[PDB]
Amino acid sequence: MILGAVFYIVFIALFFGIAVGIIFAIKSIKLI
Amino acid sequence: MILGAVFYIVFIALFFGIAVGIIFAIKSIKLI
Amino acid sequence: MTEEMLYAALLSFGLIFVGWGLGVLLLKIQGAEKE
Amino acid sequence: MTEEMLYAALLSFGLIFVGWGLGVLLLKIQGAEKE
Amino acid sequence: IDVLGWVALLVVFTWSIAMVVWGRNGL
Amino acid sequence: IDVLGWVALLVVFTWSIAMVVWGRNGL
Amino acid sequence: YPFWAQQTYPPTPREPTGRIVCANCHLAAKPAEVEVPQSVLPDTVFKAVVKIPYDTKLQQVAADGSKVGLNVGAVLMLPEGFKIAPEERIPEELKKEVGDVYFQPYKEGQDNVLLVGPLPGEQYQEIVFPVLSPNPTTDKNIHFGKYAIHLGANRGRGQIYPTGEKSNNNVFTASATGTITKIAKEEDEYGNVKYQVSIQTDSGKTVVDTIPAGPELIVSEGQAVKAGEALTNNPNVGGFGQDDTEIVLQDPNRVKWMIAFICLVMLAQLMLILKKKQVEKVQAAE
Amino acid sequence: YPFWAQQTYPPTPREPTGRIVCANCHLAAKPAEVEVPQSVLPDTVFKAVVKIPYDTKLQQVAADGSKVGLNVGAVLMLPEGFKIAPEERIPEELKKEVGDVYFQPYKEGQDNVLLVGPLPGEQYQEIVFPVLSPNPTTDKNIHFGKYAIHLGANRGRGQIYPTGEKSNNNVFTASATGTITKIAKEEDEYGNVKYQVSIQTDSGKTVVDTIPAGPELIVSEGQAVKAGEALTNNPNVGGFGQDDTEIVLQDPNRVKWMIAFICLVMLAQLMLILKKKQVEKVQAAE
Amino acid sequence: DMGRRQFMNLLAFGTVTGVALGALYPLVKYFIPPSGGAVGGGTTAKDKLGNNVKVSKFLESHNAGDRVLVQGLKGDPTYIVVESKEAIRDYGINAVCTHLGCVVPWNAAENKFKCPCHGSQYDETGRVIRGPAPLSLALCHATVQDDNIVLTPWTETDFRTGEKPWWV
Amino acid sequence: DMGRRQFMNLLAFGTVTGVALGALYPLVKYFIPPSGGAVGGGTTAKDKLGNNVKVSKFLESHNAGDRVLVQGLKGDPTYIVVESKEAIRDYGINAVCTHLGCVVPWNAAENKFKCPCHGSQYDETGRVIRGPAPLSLALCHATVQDDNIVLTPWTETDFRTGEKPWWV
Amino acid sequence: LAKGMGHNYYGEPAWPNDLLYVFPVVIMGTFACIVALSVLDPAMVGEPANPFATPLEILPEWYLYPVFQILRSLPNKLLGVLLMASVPLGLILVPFIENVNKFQNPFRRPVATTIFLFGTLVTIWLGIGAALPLDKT
Amino acid sequence: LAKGMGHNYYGEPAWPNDLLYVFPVVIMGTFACIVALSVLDPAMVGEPANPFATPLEILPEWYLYPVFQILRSLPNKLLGVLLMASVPLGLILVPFIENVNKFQNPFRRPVATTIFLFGTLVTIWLGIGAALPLDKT
Amino acid sequence: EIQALADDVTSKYVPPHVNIFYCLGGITLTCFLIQFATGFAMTFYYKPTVTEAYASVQYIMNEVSFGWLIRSIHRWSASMMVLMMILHVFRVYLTGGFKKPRELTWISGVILAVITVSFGVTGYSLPWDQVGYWAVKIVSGVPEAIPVVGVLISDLLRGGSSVGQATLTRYYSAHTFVLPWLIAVFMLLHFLMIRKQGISGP
Amino acid sequence: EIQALADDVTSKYVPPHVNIFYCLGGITLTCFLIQFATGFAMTFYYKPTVTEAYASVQYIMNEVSFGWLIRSIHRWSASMMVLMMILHVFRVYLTGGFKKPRELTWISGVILAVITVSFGVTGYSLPWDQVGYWAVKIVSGVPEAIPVVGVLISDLLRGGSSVGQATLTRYYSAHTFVLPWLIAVFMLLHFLMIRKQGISGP
Amino acid sequence: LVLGLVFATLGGLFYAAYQQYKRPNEL
Amino acid sequence: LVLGLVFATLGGLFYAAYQQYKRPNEL
Ligand code: CLA
Ligand code: HEC
Ligand code: HEM
Ligand code: HEM
Ligand SMILES: CC1=C(Br)C(=O)C(C(C)C)=C(Br)C1=O
Ligand code: FES
Ligand code: FES
Repeated sequence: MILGAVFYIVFIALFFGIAVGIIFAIKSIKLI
Repeated sequence: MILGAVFYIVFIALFFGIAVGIIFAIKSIKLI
Repeated sequence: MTEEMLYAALLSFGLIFVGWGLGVLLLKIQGAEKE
Repeated sequence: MTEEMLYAALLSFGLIFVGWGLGVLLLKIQGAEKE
Repeated sequence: IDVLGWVALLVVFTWSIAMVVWGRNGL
Repeated sequence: IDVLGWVALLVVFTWSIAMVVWGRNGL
Repeated sequence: YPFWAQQTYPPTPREPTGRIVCANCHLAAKPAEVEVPQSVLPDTVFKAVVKIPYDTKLQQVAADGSKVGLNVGAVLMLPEGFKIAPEERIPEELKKEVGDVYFQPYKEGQDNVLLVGPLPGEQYQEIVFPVLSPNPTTDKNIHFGKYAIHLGANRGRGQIYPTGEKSNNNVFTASATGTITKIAKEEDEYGNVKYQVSIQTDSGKTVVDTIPAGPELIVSEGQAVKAGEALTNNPNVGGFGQDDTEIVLQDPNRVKWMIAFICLVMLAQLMLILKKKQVEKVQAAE
Repeated sequence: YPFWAQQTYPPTPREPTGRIVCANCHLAAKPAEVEVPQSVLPDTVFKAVVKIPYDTKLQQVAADGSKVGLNVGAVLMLPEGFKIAPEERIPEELKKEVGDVYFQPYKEGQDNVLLVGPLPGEQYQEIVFPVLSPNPTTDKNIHFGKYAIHLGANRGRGQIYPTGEKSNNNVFTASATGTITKIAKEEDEYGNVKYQVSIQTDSGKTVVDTIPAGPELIVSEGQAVKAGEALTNNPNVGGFGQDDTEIVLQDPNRVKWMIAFICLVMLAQLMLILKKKQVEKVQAAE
Repeated sequence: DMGRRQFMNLLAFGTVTGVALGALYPLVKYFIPPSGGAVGGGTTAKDKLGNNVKVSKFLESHNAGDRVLVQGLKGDPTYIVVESKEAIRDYGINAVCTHLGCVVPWNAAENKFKCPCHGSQYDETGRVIRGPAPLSLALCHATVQDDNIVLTPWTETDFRTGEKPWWV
Repeated sequence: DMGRRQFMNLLAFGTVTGVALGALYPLVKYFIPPSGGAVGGGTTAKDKLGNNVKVSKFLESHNAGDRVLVQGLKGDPTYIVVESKEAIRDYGINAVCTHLGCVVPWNAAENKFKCPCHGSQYDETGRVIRGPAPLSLALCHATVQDDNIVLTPWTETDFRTGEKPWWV
Repeated sequence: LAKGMGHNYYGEPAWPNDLLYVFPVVIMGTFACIVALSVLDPAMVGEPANPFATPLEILPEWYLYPVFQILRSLPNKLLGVLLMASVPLGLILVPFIENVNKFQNPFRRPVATTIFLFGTLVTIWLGIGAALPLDKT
Repeated sequence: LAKGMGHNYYGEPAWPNDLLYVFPVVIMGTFACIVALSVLDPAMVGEPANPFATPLEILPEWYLYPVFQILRSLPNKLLGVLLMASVPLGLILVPFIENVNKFQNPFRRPVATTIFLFGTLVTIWLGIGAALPLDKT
Repeated sequence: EIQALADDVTSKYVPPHVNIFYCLGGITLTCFLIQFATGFAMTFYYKPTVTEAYASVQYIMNEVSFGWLIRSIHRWSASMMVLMMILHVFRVYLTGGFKKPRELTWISGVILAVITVSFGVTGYSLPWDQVGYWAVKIVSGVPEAIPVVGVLISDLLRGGSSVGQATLTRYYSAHTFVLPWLIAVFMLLHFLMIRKQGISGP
Repeated sequence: EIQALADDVTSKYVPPHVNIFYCLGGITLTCFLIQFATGFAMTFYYKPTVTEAYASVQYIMNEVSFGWLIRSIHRWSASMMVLMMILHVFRVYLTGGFKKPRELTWISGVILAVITVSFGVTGYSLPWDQVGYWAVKIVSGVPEAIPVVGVLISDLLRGGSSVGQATLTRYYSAHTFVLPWLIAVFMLLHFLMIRKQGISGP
Repeated sequence: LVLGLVFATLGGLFYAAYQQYKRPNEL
Repeated sequence: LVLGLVFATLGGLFYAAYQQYKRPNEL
């Protein structure tokens, strides 16, 4: 059952690794 | 055991179908 | 243990011409090689 | 059934930076960039 | 023994449909 | 609990071979 | 009681499904925990807590009803081989001084299978279990890997008896479709004090029943029709939950190797970056 | 004799390996055939020859030796279900008039298992077997496909007896490492006439033996040392070979379909040539 | 001479993609599971030991209102009760919880076949009283074939107020 | 700055192609079979029934010069004789025909272990006398472990004129 | 890099190769764990007692919870079925539906995002540890 | 017909495609038999109802005779082995050896043919087992 | 050394750009070859049958050269690839990968996911754990619904109805024979097609 | 409807020639897909275990909508492909293929033959026959008469010490899992390479 | 009935081969 | 001994990741 958190977290690292925490390197590399 | 002859013959059909019975269509299509 | 299959041998082997012929024979009908 | 894995969650998730940093840190040593 | 009393048969019998078919379109 | 009393360890210990190695060829 | 189980189904308390006999009688409905370390070592004495909820604020009836003291019991399946730590060891009292009660096996022999005679009450709600780990090298009959651990913890009076008839901690219903015209509550001299009743069901045969002391009450007459069903009150507070788990024993020379293996990767995936771009000043030369 | 087999190992004569008891006694060394049709039909009486070699030119000894007549016997495993054709059928005598002898089962019941009491001699060397084929639809206990057929054919006198002692058609050895100084051949009044012997082995205990009438002879004294081994002569001509086989029963509505399927190919692989080149005067148009 | 109307070859392959179906219905039929007879395969309560289970497995080995189930017809985990009237009872429910699949066990106590997995509830004939299970179960017919305790199907009337054959 | 001497990376991959061997010796070791107990395993003449075969299987069930073989050590089809001297004989040959593999059977008659498949010929200790078999076989040591008839290897001296350990 | 041939629209700049001797850095590094894990936490024993029993432990893997949940979750109907089979199929139809995205930050958009950062908030909400009358403890 | 553009060495002259709608003519035609043959001569189970002792025969695979023959054929030695393993390996070394003919095949140089129309006359001579007549047909 | 040559010269082409992690695709795959191995590695001792299964797995764990190890990995690697995979989807949906150049390599991908998930369901019940048993004695009923397209179909999973000797063999042959081929195929399609990039810009 | 896609077009890229024998190659292959099927088709019903197996095959012939058929074919098709194959060699040697650029499509082919032959040896003993039994209880010893751990190898076949259940499972997994993959691979190599031609006449 | 057309079936079937005999095309 | 360096092994191992963090050229 451990595994759960061994990924309910590692993956969630992805969005703050993209979603509301990264990809913007294109919505900020260029705002105008 | 039948099979034996069902191929100890059909295959032997090959050489007289090539060996000492065919391929020569190139050693005769051209002798000189 | 020879006799039985022994005839099945040359048996098939013959049929190899059996058809091969016709295959050609069907040719002196629709445009192959002469004779 | 929460507690046990629950720490293993944020556990790993933290380590994601843990290394990520260094990865960069090894850079202020051999020629990286800030464009 | 007869056997050919068969090949000659069945066999040719399909042949007897083959040569026939061209006769339909070619002719 | 200590754990980091380990990561900080093992981890860096291999790091302490990494930065070292360039020192050999680059220097 | 724990014992009760082996006095009917003594081969083992754990039913083929996953539940323990406890409920085939004394039935309850409270939480329960049984946590112990991820990995434990061979030939080693280690921890094993068995938390048991409900705020101590609780105080149940009793045999005679008089709202009083509460008690906690249990049963547990340790993994095959696992036994109860040896006195001598039990590293210092730091251990000893937490769980000091009687832990008896179930069927004669099964040391991994343990019951707990001693029912501390609002005292031992942790019921710690000093447990030693077997050595699978002194005994090739013992193997490693994860192993199941199951538990069924009780409390509160029984609702069913081993005799074969209703307990106290529970509701006492009836039988009568008709408005019960009266009661019959009273008491008794000495060890007893009953609280009978008198339904009505004037609709033909006027039947009634016998509820005992223990459960409180509610309403009275002018109604109480319905169809002659449930009683006045339910005292039961019985607490029986259940948590399963598993612990791992580890061949150290088996953890070493896996580790000794990391360091290779640790180094490999390094030299693998060492070369590459970390040595590409080559095309980055023209 | 055939019977002899079931008088010791009656559950079945075919050993787990593939040989028949016949040799665990009367041991020989001649050829043997047992051929029958590829496929036979259900509920059908059909052939089954059991040729048995050796030019009739042969003539063995006998019980008393007097070089005379020869005899042929056997046993046979027909496939489970297969029985001996019904009198009524046995299509005309064209069949009947070849094999007219007694075919009895082995263990009581097994009709597919047949012995042949009747030992014709230089007469029935074909020993034909009129055999009916079962119907696996009247009996779902009967299935199709190929099925084994095994046979162990004998002849010539036994070399071993069911009593438990040497026969005639064979050799009579001895025991003596030393030159046998004499003999002992003679005869008997009436039903008997023995041919004893007297080895020597002066090298310690002068031992000797008893060879009987029957076998001819060879050399005499001045030698015959060796180590006291074999006898003077061996008459045996016993003939026991063995051939296994298999026959197929065929669901006609199972041959039809496979055939009905040909004609599809027969046509398909045709139209498939019909089009193609046989209609390519298209590119052969520009 | 000319082409254009290239319709015909729908037989060219219309037949080809025919030689296929022919050599396939046979195969596809193949992977398909059969059945020899009807309701009686391992019908003798065969409790896994290839055994033609006899009636004396349920009597002294059991007692008064003793509840242990056997192998059911087709395979089902079917129930076999015992009579406090010496011999035994002539049927057994398709324990197969009508709700999901959890073979619901009898209650050593109140007798309501509470399912374990979701606490369903039954009676002395299956019928559900408390969700999540929606329906009864299917009984059978005990007997003495060769001494076995053979079991069978249903579609008739019973002692008091039974039900109606909800399958077919 | 400059490259040229790109020797070093022999560790770069010299280690990588190291992480491999590490995670493999384990695996390759894996496909390599298991062991047995020098006490029991399948050594108790276990005749396929997982049975620790006892000595009374060969005595009355047998007789005088009775020849039936059991399961041999490791697996081999090893022979177990009976004594006309009441008890039994202390060994058994590796029936495994030294020529090919055909478990050569004893001759109910002349006693020469004629192989069936190619009529080889042996004696009372294996040794070949007539081709195609080139060599003897390997006997053992009968016993009474827990009553079993345990069997074992070889490398010593015997009663008359034996031979020499042709394996190792 | 860029100038005049691939006048299509598929980027080929300037990094090439030399990652395949880091992929191995990946790979390896992406192996270790299943060992660390396997050996740190081994596998499980089995059970083997009853055919018709019933383990208080049921379920599948964290990956068949939602699909599982659903199966049960809703009272009968092939709806249980369908709806679940609507996780694969229904999805295969996305590139068809949510099909546009251009230059700028073709990395986001929301009318798709939200439903995602949601059709995945429910999804977890289906990785549900049993008993549950759907939530709150 | 032979081409002009491309004008190489070992290329492709003519006929193209339309044989793949005859390959199926092959294929199918090359199926049917395995069918019919089965029927007329199906396969079977056998006396091994729970098998165990040295059979009278053991008709090793119906082709691996030669390799088999050999195995037995010669009195021991890994020679049996080797020599047989010399049927695969020894062969793989042919294209290396009989590659003398820079052009016209080893049919021109019979020196290959003969040994073939022979290293195959022996081969059959090894498809040889049972107990029938040598001076009798 | 060269010979009958081919492209035995130029192939070192193809240029990318500095994009972190996002290996999920290849990564997912990785764990596969770990399962193909570990997995296979077991086809050698797994005795799949009514019972010679559990009693047989006990043989891999306790008593055989690193069994536990192979197994465990397989177990993790499995439930692990399935994770790495899911993220691979995120990486996608959140990039606009299928986009327009090719959305089939996506769709095929889809299938790739059913197969993958399917690998578990099967193998996942092979050790007949009471958990592994029943939870596929329940997913075997899923199809008893739908116009015979499901009813007289569910059998194609377990055999005829119940569960026992067949339900297993069907699964096994699947987990080890069927699926292990499709996934292969579709991975190839997935890759083969993949000759059309994931994005572009300035 | 026709959609660009991932390109597509006249994948076929070069004419043939002028010859007839050549055919068996594909033919040999054919019979394979007959074995892959028939074969596989059985992974659903075969029981590679000591106890059963034979008692299990009786089940395929016995009933199973057409068992006998699938099986029989497989049997023939098998021993048939191996014939078609051998001739394929003749067609070759009889001509060439083993020269300069295909300096391998021949060799690989070789391997293709070992695998093929190997398929039998394994499957060929699966039935639990007496013939099928022993004749692989004899070919399992072939590798014992060897120096070094050449001996400590034959085991990698039989699994047990002599012929322990193992011998089967090793084989099976092989016949159904191992080989069925290599042959695949090499066939591919065999084909992939084959991007060539022949015929030396007028 | 078909005691003889048992295989007479198979021999009068090499036909397929026979089709592949009408093989030719110049193009 | 390694009651704690049990996993301390795995955390001080995401290192691989850490390598894939270093990846800078200039073309
Ligand atoms: C708007 C954007 C958006 C995005 C980007 C995503 C993205 C994603 N969703 Mg999601 N979702 C969304 C909206 C979105 N969702 C909405 C609005 C809903 C509400 C209904 C959902 C509901 C949803 C569910 C319920 C699930 C996901 C899952 C997933 C992801 C895992 C992919 C997978 O493998 O499925 C997994 C798919 C399956 C296991 C289905 C298999 C079903 C089997 C039983 C039958 C298949 C039948 C087949 C087609 C029959 C053919 C037979 C043949 C012979 C013909 C994933 C990346 C899945 C997940 O994370 O699972 C752990 C999941 O279960 N989503
Ligand atoms: C971690 C450093 C990465 C990164 C950034 C990528 N991968 Fe992989 N990958 C693998 C396979 C089999 C394929 C299919 C290839 C194809 O279809 O062409 C891929 C593909 C990619 C691509 C697309 C490449 C293309 O040329 O079109 C990209 C951009 C990519 N990967 C990036 C397999 C693996 C692994 C198993 C050995 C590992 C590890 C990785 N990939 C890791 C990474
Ligand atoms: C499980 C093995 C089991 C446990 C544990 C258990 C415990 C237990 C306790 C701790 C009490 C006393 C509670 C109090 O505060 O008075 C208690 C009481 C009763 N039990 Fe019990 N019990 C277990 C199992 C069983 C079983 C299987 C039965 C039925 C046959 C049963 C019955 C009872 C009864 C009756 C009582 C009440 C005694 C009283 O207080 O007068 N228990 N149990
Ligand atoms: C197999 C089942 C078996 C057959 C068949 C068989 C046949 C047979 C014949 C036909 C004869 C007579 C030969 C003659 O020309 O006189 C014959 C004779 C003897 N047999 Fe026999 N026999 C079979 C099996 C056995 C077995 C198993 C034994 C041993 C126990 C045995 C023995 C003998 C003996 C002795 C004789 C000779 C009788 C005599 O002519 O005086 N047979 N057998
Ligand atoms: C020891 C043990 C472990 Br660990 C285990 O995980 C299980 C099941 C949950 C599969 C069971 Br059952 C079991 O007995
Ligand atoms: S399966 Fe019975 S209540 Fe759910
Ligand atoms: S193996 Fe015994 S004679 Fe050949």
